[PDB]
Amino acid sequence: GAIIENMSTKKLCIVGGILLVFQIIAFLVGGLIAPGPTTAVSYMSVKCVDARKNHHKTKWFVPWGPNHCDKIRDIEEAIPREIEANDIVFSVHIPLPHMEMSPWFQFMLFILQLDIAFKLNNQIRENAEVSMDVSLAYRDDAFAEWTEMAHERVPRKLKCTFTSPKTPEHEGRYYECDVLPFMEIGSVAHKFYLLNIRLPVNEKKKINVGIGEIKDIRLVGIHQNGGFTKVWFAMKTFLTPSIFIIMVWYWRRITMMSRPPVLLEKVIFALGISMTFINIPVEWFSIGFDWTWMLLFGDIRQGIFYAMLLSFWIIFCGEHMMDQHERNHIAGYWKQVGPIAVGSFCLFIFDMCERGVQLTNPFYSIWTTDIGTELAMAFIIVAGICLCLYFLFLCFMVFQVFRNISGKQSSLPAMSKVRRLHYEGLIFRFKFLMLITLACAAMTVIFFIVSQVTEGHWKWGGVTVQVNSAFFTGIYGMWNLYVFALMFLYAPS
Amino acid sequence: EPAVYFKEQFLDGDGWTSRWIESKHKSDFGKFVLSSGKFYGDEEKDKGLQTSQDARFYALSASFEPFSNKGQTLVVQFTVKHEQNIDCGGGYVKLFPNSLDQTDMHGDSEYNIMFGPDICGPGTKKVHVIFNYKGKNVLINKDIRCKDDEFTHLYTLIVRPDNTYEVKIDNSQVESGSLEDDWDFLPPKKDNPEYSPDPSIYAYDNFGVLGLDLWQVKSGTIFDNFLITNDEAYAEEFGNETWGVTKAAEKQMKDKQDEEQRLKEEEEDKKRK
Amino acid sequence: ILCASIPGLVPKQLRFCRNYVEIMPSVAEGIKIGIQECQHQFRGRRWNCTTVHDSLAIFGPVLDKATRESAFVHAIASAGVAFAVTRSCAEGTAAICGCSSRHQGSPGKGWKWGGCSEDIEFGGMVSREFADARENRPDARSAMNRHNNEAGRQAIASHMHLKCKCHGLSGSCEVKTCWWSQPDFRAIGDFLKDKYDSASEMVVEKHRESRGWVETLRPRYTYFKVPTERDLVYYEASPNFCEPNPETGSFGTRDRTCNVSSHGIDGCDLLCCGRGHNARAERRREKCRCVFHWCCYVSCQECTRVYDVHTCK
Ligand SMILES: *[C@@H]1O[C@H](CO)[C@@H](O[C@@H]2O[C@H](CO)[C@@H](O[C@@H]3O[C@H](CO)[C@@H](O)[C@H](O[C@H]4O[C@H](CO)[C@@H](O)[C@H](O)[C@@H]4O[C@H]4O[C@H](CO)[C@@H](O)[C@H](O)[C@@H]4O[C@H]4O[C@H](CO)[C@@H](O)[C@H](O[C@H]5O[C@H](CO)[C@@H](O)[C@H](O)[C@H]5O)[C@@H]4O)[C@@H]3O)[C@H](O)[C@H]2NC(C)=O)[C@H](O)[C@H]1NC(C)=O
Repeated sequence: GAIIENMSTKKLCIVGGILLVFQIIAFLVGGLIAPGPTTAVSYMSVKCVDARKNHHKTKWFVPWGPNHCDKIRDIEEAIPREIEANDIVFSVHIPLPHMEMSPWFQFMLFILQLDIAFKLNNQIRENAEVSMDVSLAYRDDAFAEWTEMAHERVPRKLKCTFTSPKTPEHEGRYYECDVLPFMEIGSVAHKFYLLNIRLPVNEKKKINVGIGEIKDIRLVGIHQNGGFTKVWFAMKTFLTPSIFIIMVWYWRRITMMSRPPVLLEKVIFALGISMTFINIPVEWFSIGFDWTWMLLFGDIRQGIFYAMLLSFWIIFCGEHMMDQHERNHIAGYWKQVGPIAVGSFCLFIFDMCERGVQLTNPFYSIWTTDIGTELAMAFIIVAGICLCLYFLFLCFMVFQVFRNISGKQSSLPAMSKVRRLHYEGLIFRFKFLMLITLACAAMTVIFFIVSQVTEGHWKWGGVTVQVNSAFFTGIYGMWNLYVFALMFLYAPS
Repeated sequence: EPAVYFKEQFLDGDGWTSRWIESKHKSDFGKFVLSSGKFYGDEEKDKGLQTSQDARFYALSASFEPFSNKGQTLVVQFTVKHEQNIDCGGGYVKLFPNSLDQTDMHGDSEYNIMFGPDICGPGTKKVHVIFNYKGKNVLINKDIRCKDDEFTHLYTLIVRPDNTYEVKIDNSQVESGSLEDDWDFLPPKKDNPEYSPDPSIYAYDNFGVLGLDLWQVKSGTIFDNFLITNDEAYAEEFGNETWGVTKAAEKQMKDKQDEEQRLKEEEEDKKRK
Repeated sequence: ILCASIPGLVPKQLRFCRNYVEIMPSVAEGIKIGIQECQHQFRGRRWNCTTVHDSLAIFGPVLDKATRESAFVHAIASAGVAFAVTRSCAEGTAAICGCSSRHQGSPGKGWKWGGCSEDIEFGGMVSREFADARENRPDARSAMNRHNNEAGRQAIASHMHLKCKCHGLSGSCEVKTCWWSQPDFRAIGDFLKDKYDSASEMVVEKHRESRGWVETLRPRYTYFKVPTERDLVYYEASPNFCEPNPETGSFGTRDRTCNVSSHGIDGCDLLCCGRGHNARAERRREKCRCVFHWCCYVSCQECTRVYDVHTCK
């Protein structure tokens, strides 16, 4: 049987100890060294005023520094200057003053929120939509001209409600508008970004008519924190050689046999390839080049591991049915692998329709229109149904195989010595993996729920320990060590 | 000749039960009652349509013979007594075509025309009028003040094919003017290239329903003595015969009730101390 | 101009002005927005944050008294300074506030390594280092001033809503990001108005650790309870606002107007301090029947409408 069937309890114990030491180190690295996953800076947009010269000639408005725009503090100041819509531009400068953005901030999110003011004569219409004429540009040094990156209409729906009674006693109070998503970029590659938002209005077309009275536009810039990416890459540059060593060792130990590998060994190796796909730090090329597709590639690279591991569990449970099958061909697993394959492909199509489309329009988001919303929700629902169906199949398989194990165990003394060792080792080998996998899955879910409710920090003694970053690094270390132990312990003798 | 498009005085006492259809759009609608009120001039000629529940939406309507005012003068008349002296509540009428399913109507139903005093809050006390036109609901430019007290008062509206109108209250004119000069139907003349006149402003294709759908906080007010016709003189003489006959009797009777109240209050103040 | 025209600053405030010179316009904006809210919240209550152009005391002697009105003024001014400084940091006009470090090679908790988290503290920091500086002298007035100022700052600190956005595997919430969102300053106005209606009176006490006297305030714990850093406090009874009296700093209601018809927002029969509740009716001229864009200068037609002037004696 496999090497775990031959390993004495002492050597298995020392292996477990080494694995746990590496586990705790992988938790600490994110806990103490890493600076936490994401920043969230909040900019107030500065209401520049167009000089009316720009009929067709295009120029960019800057909130501060040299050549700052003609500026308005309170939007009411437009009225006695006789300033009108189509002339007020909500300009935003992305790195706050005396700062820079560096490619280590592997992405940018931006989401809007509007300070719409209630007024009895200008309430929001029931299905109002904002039609921003957004344009964005980048620059690389504090004196070069801005060069355009994007210029696109960005319609959005106003989900806004008013909590105070609709009485003239409460005019001027803001609506509680939700955070409408705005833009995502898969890689920062330039030092400064300038962003202009305009709200042109036309009564006949009803573009931006009846959206209420907007006092200010608030824009929140989210990015992966600069030190966390360096910690992540320092971890990946350690895991890559280790997994390559384990892969070459496993491949040699598989090929160097009289018999060809069984299906379990093939799927173990495939899981290894999928994970060494994740470990290879090809993200470390993104700090030099301007590759916008990095986020989509990362998402597909992670999905290929999930859809491989979920299939590995089923293949493992199937390959331990003790009797009446003993077949090795993959085609017998259609009923079980089909659900996860279909779910994975469907969720991949959804992720394409959002993230890959965003490559041509950074402001796109599928949740804007009802057709897109319904299609994306159909894909997500099909994925969820496939996942639940798969999980039911997995629970049924585990129940059936424990049925087989109990039945066979009621007859172990009867057959020969070597066959008795074979079957008892099969029982132990299966139980070991299921206990380890239950421990890892339960621990991952527990630390995931903790990362959802925690503040993001924990004060211990004189130091602060990151919880969110420790979670990411710890779970990544957990499943990497899980794959390592799986490869080592389940190779042939 | 005076065409009686609609008319009612509840002289039968029970004709309301057949002529009016209440809306069942919402289950919590207030229910009207027929009564002459706490003070009146006539026992039966003043027994009108009364609101009875506080803080309710109301929706009552009655159908009438279909007609069109194209090439004809339009007249509407009704009388109201504000028994409770509302601090907020509607006191207006709506007219509808025959397409209105009276079982389902509500405040958002599409009417042809709106007319009546509107009293909600002491800050605004102006008579409310709204005419539908080519998908637009348009309201008056100039203002007309409504009456204050609980006494029974008469209201009347008049529209002419010459695109002119006039408002009659208590059988007396209160306002007159031209439709396109007092409503924002058409774009302003200034020569603006989009401008072109439309004589069809004063008329609608058809009418078949008179409706009373409204909100009130204080109930108690009563509505009576309705008329829809083409003849201004018929409306004037009907208003005289239906309101001038009661004016003096109701005045005297509520005056004597107020005097009785003053006697009772002053003698209670004398006895209490 | 810096730290020269402004007359009333105490030496800590001069040093703060000389160091954080760029912040001072934002502090003036915060004072202005706070005073606007204190005018709005009391536009009926017999006293409506009336300003006087004397420039030595822009409200007159009345707010020097340790009364609930001065309590509200101090609380809303502190909240306004905090809000305006936070907004100005958000606009990016202020280069001083928060983290301002350009580059960090080794782990150094700067921008390029740790991001920025210290920004959200700046409004409270500047408001407390500015407003509380003049209230160091240990009088009962100053103790009340400090408590009310902290109450104003905690009002802003309490109403910051937490909002979250998430991203990850395929847009799922495995990576979640959250930030604090500023509250609308009208909401803080209503909240401080509610606190003003529920302000607690509490009495003065005197003692010192050394040979001398130092003052502190003692709550009226017989019925009510005052939570620290949350509720406004005062120790001087508010004067009657009916008659004009420059000695106490109160201006009469001889020119004020109210909802005379059938009621009064705080009692028209009371706040008018007399009889005669109507003075004129005016044909006000105003824009009407407008197209109403979302912003400004609708350039619409105009008309005149009659309004009743219930100015009362
Ligand atoms: C001075 O003194 C006092 C107190 O000190 C204050 O005066 C009032 O105080 C009270 C207390 O809050 C308030 O008045 C009323 O409060 C009640 C609370 O429930 C409400 O009943 C009432 O609500 C009306 O107005 C609100 C405005 O938000 C509406 O939401 C509500 O639906 C009520 O409006 C209906 O009723 C009005 C009168 O009946 C109609 O004029 C109005 O159009 C609306 O009617 C609808 O329904 C009918 C039939 O169902 C339809 O025909 C209507 O359609 C028409 O209008 C629509 C829309 O324009 C068009 O689409 C359509 O074409 C038309 O046909 C409607 O669909 C009050 O809130 C209030 O505070 C004060 N009253 C006021 C200001 O009027 C005062 O505040 C104090 N202070 C001061 C003055 O400063």
